[PDB]
Amino acid sequence: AAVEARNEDWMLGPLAPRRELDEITLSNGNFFGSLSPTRALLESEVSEEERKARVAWCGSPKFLCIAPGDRVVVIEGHHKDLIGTIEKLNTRNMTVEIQSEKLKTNTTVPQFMQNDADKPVTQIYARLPISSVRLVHPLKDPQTGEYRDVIIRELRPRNIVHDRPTRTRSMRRFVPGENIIIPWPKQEPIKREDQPAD
Amino acid sequence: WSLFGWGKQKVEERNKVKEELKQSELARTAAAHAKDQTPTGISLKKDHLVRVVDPDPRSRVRWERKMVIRKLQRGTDPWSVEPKAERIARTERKLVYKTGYLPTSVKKLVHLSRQIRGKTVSEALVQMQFSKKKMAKEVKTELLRAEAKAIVTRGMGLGKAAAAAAQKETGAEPVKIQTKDGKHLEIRDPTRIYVAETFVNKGFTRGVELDYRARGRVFKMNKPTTTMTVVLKEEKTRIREHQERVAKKLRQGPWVHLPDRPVTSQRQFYSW
Amino acid sequence: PRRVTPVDKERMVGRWKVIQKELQKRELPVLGTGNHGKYVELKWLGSK
Amino acid sequence: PSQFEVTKDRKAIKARQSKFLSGEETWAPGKVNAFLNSKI
Amino acid sequence: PKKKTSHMKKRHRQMAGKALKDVTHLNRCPACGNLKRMHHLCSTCLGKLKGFMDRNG
Amino acid sequence: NDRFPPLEPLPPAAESLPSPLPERALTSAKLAALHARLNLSPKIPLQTLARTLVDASADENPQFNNANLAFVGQTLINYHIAEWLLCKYPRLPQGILFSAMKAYAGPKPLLQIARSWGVDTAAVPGGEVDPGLLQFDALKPGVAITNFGYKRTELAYLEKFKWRRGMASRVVLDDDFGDVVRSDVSYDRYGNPDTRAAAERAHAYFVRAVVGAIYAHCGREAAKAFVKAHIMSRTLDIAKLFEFKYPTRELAALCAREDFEPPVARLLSETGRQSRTPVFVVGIYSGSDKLGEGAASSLDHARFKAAMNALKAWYLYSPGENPRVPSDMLEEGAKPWTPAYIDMGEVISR
RNA sequence: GAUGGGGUAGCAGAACGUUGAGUGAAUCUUAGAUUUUUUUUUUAUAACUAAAUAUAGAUGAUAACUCAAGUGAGAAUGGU
RNA sequence: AUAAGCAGCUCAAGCAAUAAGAAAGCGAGAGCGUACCUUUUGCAUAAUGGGUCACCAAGUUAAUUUUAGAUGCGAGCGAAU
RNA sequence: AUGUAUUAAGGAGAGUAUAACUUAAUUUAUGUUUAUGAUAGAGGUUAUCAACA
Ligand SMILES: [Mg+2]
Ligand SMILES: [Mg+2]
Ligand SMILES: [Mg+2]
Ligand SMILES: [Mg+2]
Ligand SMILES: [Mg+2]
Ligand SMILES: [Mg+2]
Ligand SMILES: [Mg+2]
Ligand SMILES: [Mg+2]
Ligand SMILES: [Mg+2]
Ligand SMILES: [Mg+2]
Ligand SMILES: [Mg+2]
Ligand SMILES: [Mg+2]
Ligand SMILES: [Zn+2]
Repeated sequence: AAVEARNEDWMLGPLAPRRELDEITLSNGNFFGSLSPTRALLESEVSEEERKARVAWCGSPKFLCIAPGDRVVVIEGHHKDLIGTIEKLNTRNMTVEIQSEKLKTNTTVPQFMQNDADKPVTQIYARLPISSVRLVHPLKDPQTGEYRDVIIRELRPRNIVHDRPTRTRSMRRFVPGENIIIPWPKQEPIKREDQPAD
Repeated sequence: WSLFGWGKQKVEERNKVKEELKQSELARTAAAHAKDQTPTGISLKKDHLVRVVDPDPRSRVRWERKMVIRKLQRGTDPWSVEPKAERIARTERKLVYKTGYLPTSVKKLVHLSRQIRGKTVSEALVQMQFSKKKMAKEVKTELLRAEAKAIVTRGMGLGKAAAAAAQKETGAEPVKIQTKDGKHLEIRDPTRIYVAETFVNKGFTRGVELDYRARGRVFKMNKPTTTMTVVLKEEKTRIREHQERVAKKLRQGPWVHLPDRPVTSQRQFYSW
Repeated sequence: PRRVTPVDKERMVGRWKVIQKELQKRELPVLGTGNHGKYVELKWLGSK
Repeated sequence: PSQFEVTKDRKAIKARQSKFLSGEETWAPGKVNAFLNSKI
Repeated sequence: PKKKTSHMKKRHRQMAGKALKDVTHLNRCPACGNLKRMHHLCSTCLGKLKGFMDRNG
Repeated sequence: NDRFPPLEPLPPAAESLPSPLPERALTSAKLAALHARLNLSPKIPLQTLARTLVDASADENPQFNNANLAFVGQTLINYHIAEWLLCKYPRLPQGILFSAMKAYAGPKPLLQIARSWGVDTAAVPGGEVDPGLLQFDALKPGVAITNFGYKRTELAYLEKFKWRRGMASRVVLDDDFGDVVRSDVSYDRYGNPDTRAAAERAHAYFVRAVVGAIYAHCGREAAKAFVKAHIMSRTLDIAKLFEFKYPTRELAALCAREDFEPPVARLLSETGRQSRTPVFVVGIYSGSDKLGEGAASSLDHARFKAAMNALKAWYLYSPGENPRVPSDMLEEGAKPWTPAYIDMGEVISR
């Protein structure tokens, strides 16, 4: 459609149509310039071979060296070089949410979850795969002595130790080649409560 | 958010999807930014559209580079002229509308398309309202939908008020033309929308019905669906096309009594 | 000694120097594809 | 097509149709159909 | 049939004089002004008057 | 870049110059081919043939351009074509004489001659283009070649209020064809009726400059031979340049001037009278001599056609197909000159 | 100033094309490889020129020579 | 829309490019021409087969026994050590 | 298709965390190595973020 729209605008000029005011496309049900919730959230289940590729730069799907709270930088798409903080991380599809205003995109809301008075289209933060982002961490420059932000291209796990009684796991992450152990981000543990039925 | 993956979740997961839409509605909220959204909630900011309106900038940039070079090769040519098609696209409005799938056949709907062919939208709508055909009700509905997209998206039929003042106040004579079929018309509003082209197309098979016949024979009957495509234009097109047919007839020269018809056979001698 | 490309032909006729200013004025690439990157809409969805 | 329940997109195009015809709004060409660097 | 009918001869049989005739016997209702058929009642005013004579009589 | 080194080496200041340098003409294969395609004498170097392709619109310097070369060649072309028409058709009316000249040495034919030579144009002039291309800028009409006409004091009224302009004065005031005198950049556009006139003008100045180059290097006889080979060799039917108004009165005035008997139209043959396509063959006699004849589908038209053919026969009188020209006496070793026939002038009638 | 020139059954010679393979870890490709179209030229079952449309850097295409065949369809009341 | 075409071939008026340059195509009119295959002494045959289009669909492989050409060795050849 | 290695009784019905399989349908333990692996965090359903034996 973008191939047909670019040509139409080039030929018509002052008669360029107002496509934003047209009806939805029945082939998919989306408005103009609007994505689908499945495509804006990337809720599609991918192959297990694809999951291993999305985190090839940050270890393995079961040994993941990126956590929510890390500042990453986009390296693909229109919003390249955009730096943001991770809010949530989905390990099923290996996607990540960066609540940045520039990453918002129009989305067609389905009607089974919308009142007759609400607007059909809305703007929501778009998810990205982990392969399209890289970690941004400040490292101390040894010769100058000042701290500047750098982009980490690769991460690997280190000092892995399991606890069979508790079925827990604690390890560290470092940058290969330079061997710089990067601390984990401050994560808040889930709040466990005692219910009356317990 | 799928229709089926919406009830198999907990209210905890479902309430967070409602909270996400709530914070999104608050962020969207006098006139400077009010123009950045449509009545349907589509944000007209480049950042929110670039992923759908400009999905492949690597190719659009190279395609534009092609059209720019093609335009300078014509600007440096002293003998270049704007092609006829490129001149009509930027001067004459047009809407190509394809209807939905109607429960009928091509042999049946072809006759309703040929009826509204060449007529104005107002004339065609009146003929569909008083037609004994069952699809005439569908054609009328689809023709009203097409006229709505022609007015909102293309800007057609938006000079009626300015037309009447131009002629009725001035007291001038409107334009008189003659269509390709020879029908004479007197156009007072050059923006009036009319059915320029119309054709029917075959669609997917509605269903299959088994015809059980004598001697234990069974035949499959196909229930058809068909679509109609209408091209709506303004009367400016019929005026231009008429002025061209007139100029072509005036360019063919007059009839002469003694024409200099050529002798086609060549022989290496004189026969007279 | 090498292949004669469309660019060389424009340079011979003199049109190339006019094409550079226009493409540069419109911020379009001259002899390249730019800094935009390849299509990713299908890659991000998991296309193979 | 006569029996399709008119959705919110259809109700929005009918409202604008009355605005352009009445004269409340003056039609203008699109500006977000495609993001061209030429802007022509 | 001995042979398959060609495209020319089947189009003749389908189109020559089989065009749908436009209805030109139309006029306006004297009570509302809507388009109706000549010598016929207005379907809009009929139902409305048919219902008006049902409530108050 | 490293993979695409430049094909023709050029200094960085090349694009800044309006036209390529003279020495560059010695490395262009288009020039060398054009020089041989025209069988030019080796006395004309390539640096000179290159200067004939630079229009004043591409290089404003008095040198490096066509201005002066084209003026000399125009004077030779117009002169050799003028004396040639007055010796082949000494009775041509002045208006028909102007069109005959414009039909041979005008911008239209010279454009066809330049294209007959295989001369391609450059998109935009500059010091980077091939010296073998015709360089000019059709966007600048502020360039005009010097001529021998003057600007009429009533030119403003000639064009606005349709004032009258006579023929006798066009020989002194107007140009050689009877036309009055004095009648960053963006290439995102299309052609124009002005760019076509600027392009057609550039091709004409080139053909003229080639003749001026031959005259400067070879001499006078070489220039006449070139004009006589590429221009006078063309074919033109002058009878098709005639448009008569009341030809029956002009023929009556002709017979009265020459003292011939009054012209009488006579029906030589006819068939189909009272039909849709008759044929009346009318012949106009002055006494017993048949002057002209015309066949048309009407009695009046056949009489007018017969008078027109009688006037053409008078105006298209030719002493010979290849007559002697007064220019032949300049060539030493020529026979004595015999006086040519000088006509009185075209007939002026009501 | 060489000689010869219809052709069924049938015999013989010389080639083209299709698919895969070797040279090939080769050659070329946003300065546009590839694009079932159109077009142009060349004694031409074939290739080539150019145009239009889209946009790939190799799971792409490819000359030449050679190797091997599930290799060439208007005809089987053939099959789908 | 005055006409009795296996719809092709020979001859060919005319129409056809808003413009310098550039005519593909359609074609009035005249003439020649009774599809294809199979099978037959012989088929436009009113003998056989096919509604159209696309795809699938038929001298191959093995062993054995020969011939021609090419080529290795040579009263020896080949195989194997 | 052939070859190599290993092995020497096969199916169905119904049910079940719809990768997880038998009304226990996701049992409970041991040892070793864990990024120089193998080939100093968060996470018990917001689960099974560990492979081998
Ligand atoms: Mg822990
Ligand atoms: Mg039965
Ligand atoms: Mg013979
Ligand atoms: Mg033979
Ligand atoms: Mg192609
Ligand atoms: Mg068959
Ligand atoms: Mg007739
Ligand atoms: Mg028969
Ligand atoms: Mg038969
Ligand atoms: Mg049959
Ligand atoms: Mg096959
Ligand atoms: Mg076969
Ligand atoms: Zn009524």
